[PDB]
Amino acid sequence: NKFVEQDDWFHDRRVYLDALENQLKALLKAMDNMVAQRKAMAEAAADFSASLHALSTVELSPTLSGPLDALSELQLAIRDVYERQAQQDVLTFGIIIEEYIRLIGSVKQAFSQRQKAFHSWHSAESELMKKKAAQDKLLRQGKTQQDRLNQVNAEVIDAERKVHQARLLFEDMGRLLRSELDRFEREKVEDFKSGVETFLESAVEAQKELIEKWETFLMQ
Repeated sequence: NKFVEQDDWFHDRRVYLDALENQLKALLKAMDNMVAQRKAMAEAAADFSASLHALSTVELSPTLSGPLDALSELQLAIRDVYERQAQQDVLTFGIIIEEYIRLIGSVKQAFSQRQKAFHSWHSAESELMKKKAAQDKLLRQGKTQQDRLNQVNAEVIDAERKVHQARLLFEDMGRLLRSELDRFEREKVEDFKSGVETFLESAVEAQKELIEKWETFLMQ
């Protein structure tokens, strides 16, 4: 591996899942309305049914009334599909969206853990560099106390270990992070796929039912 590449993967993940979290919040809001409308598309269709019935009282003629009731009932099936659909599509997406935020949301805590570590590392690197420059400065003074040169040496050497170790941890945190990303995405498909299946089944019956309703009331 290479140190640049590990940071390149860091900045990428952090930006991407910031875009995604804020995105997920917008799709969630979209859901909240969708439940609310499906609730009241249904009321929309209660009125609709009511008018058909309200018009079968003021006509009665034999070959118009028969279809007219069938149509009220048809409408009540559509009314019903609207109610159904809040728990099909709306509920299914709304639950997985919230869930993806939890998973991004956990990877924000994981980041913060590293991020304090990075912030410490830069202090450790600018301290090391200052010290390394102080030794150089003494050399071209022309006169050095060798005591202080050795006191600087000891702090230079301790900071060299601190940097070497800290950089090592960044790589393996990053390798973990790759595995983490790679796991995370795989889960997000499995999440969506099950959710989709749950939908697929329910949706096929709910519509099968509309078609059956249609046949009954087509044949009048």
